[PDB]
Amino acid sequence: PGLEDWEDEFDLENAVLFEVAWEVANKVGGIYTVLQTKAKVTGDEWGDNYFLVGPYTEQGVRTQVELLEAPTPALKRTLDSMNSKGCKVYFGRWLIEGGPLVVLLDVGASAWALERWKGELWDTCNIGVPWYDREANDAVLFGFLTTWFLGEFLAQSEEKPHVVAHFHEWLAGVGLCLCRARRLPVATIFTTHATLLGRYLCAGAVDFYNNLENFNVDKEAGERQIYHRYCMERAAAHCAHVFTTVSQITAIEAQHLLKRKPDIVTPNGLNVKKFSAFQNLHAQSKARIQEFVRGHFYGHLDFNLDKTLYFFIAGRYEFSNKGADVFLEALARLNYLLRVNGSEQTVVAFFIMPARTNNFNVETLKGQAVRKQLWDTANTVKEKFGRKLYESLLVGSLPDMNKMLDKEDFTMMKRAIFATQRQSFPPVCTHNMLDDSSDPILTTIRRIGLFNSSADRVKVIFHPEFLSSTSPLLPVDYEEFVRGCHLGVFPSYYEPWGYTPAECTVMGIPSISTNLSGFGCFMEEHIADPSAYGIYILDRRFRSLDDSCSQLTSFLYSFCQQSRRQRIIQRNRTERLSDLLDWKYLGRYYMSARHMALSKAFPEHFTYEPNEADPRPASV
Amino acid sequence: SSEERKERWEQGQADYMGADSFDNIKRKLDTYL
Ligand SMILES: O=P(O)(O)OC[C@@H]1O[C@@H](O)[C@H](O)[C@H](O)[C@H]1O
Repeated sequence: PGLEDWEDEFDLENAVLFEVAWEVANKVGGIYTVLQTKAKVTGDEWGDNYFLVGPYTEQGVRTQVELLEAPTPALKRTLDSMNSKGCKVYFGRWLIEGGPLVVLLDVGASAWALERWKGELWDTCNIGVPWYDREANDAVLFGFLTTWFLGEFLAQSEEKPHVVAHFHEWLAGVGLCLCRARRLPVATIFTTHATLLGRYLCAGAVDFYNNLENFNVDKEAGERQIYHRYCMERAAAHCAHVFTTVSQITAIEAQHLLKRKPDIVTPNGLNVKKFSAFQNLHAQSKARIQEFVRGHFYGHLDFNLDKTLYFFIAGRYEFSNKGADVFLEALARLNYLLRVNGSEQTVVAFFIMPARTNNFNVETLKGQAVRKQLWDTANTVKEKFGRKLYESLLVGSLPDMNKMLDKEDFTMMKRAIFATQRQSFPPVCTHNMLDDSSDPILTTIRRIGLFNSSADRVKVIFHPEFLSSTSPLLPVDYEEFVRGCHLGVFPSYYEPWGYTPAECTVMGIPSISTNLSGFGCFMEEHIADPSAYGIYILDRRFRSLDDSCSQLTSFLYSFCQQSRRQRIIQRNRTERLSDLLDWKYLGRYYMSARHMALSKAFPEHFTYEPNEADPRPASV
Repeated sequence: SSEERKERWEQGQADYMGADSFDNIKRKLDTYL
């Protein structure tokens, strides 16, 4: 389909690009995966002219960085001068899929120059940094060393090439500000993945999404003592040849907060080849989740397991940001509706959110051991029955069915039966809370009244611990378990881009998101009639909370009323949707951003035609 | 004025209604572009 070499035929000649980011070869956040995935295609387009600028960490260099010698004499002399001037910079490869060249800068080896660098920064842009941040000083040092390295590289080259600088986050924006300050012949691109004040204002302040035009950012930066971070972020955003954002919602957020409309939007992608390794895997995962729910619900298995649906929500433990309260309230409403209608369907909800636990509870382990004992007894009895039937059937005689069970088989069956006796109800959580009184999820469940009762048609399972293949009760990784679920509900409120819903959708599981996330807006914009492809968008921007909850309840009820053939068709449609989120297509927006940057920086040599051409209308 | 404003910068008391507002940084920065 649409490859990188479609329509951007451009004279690249002697051009070098720097992918400056604070997290390269240092796993801190989530856009680490974005850089790791984009590196392969970007380097394939760029050949050997792709560099990454980032801080040095002993752990990172020990685990995934292989030190090497730089291939050009210019890098040799720049590194020699850089080490001989009182700093400490190393060179090597990044041990990832693409294997790009990396320069690592040790911010701890330049503490002597912070006093003069702060003064120069203030004399250049009137930016001050308080002494107690311990993070902004690191950003300032990283920017100073980055701009000094760029200046030395351009100055010491016999022939000056076209250098492109690309920064990603406000810990690196000081470098962009300084390189623009010193009038270096460089093309600067600034891309933001999350507004700094967005996270601060969403928590505490109410109706942050209904008051964008009524926010005078200066004060809100003032009272929180994050004024200087916003100052450098906004300054770096302003003095950029090309300004870029990751999603539309963040685009409006930056426009109303950073006071600059982003020129191009660049969604985050991923490599679909590794995830693709498609119904056998889902069937196996569903069967083993059936095994798990049989283990947990021993002694209360009064509902058909062929008409049960599995819902799940995952991510970091943010009750409000992920909208778990909305999901719980809508689950209660759906339980009420199903109980009224007298339906045979059952909904089992999973909640994978980290919490502060110590160990498992006795009930879950007891149930799992009981299930294992029942399975073993059934296997032993069925093996004996099969052997007896085979031997009695070779002699051409009908099996006398009343004599295939003897004393010890009855003893084992009886032991199993008394093992499956229980008077209480299955627990709603599989661990022991250390803050059970202050837990919001459990408090909400208690308020809405879901205790896995016999009459309840909706079951709630809370699994705080990270999902691992070595777990005593769920020995499975995140990917395989997600593959088997029926639907993924993410009623998020504030999220610049949804990594988890993207992973769910690329997997081929129908998902529910909001118009309030980058993924939701991307899907809504790039396809028509999204409901047919297994994606349901919750309108949260132009609606109240009760409206958002009723709509989500209606979506869930509509999903629960679908027949098996309808579910199969919807699942096939969502299967044939993974290629929209791969870097093979999403990498073109970054390339267009680069072309804009070169056109702005060197209009004499480069000229760009503003082509914004780039699709899935319908299937029924 | 200059030195005392610089001090208020490191100790972090910014008069963001007036001289320490981002507008001054804007009019200083816009000359370089
Ligand atoms: O016979 P083909 O045209 O090669 O198609 C065979 C395809 O191989 C793999 O891609 C998957 O197993 C597909 O589910 C299957 O349809």
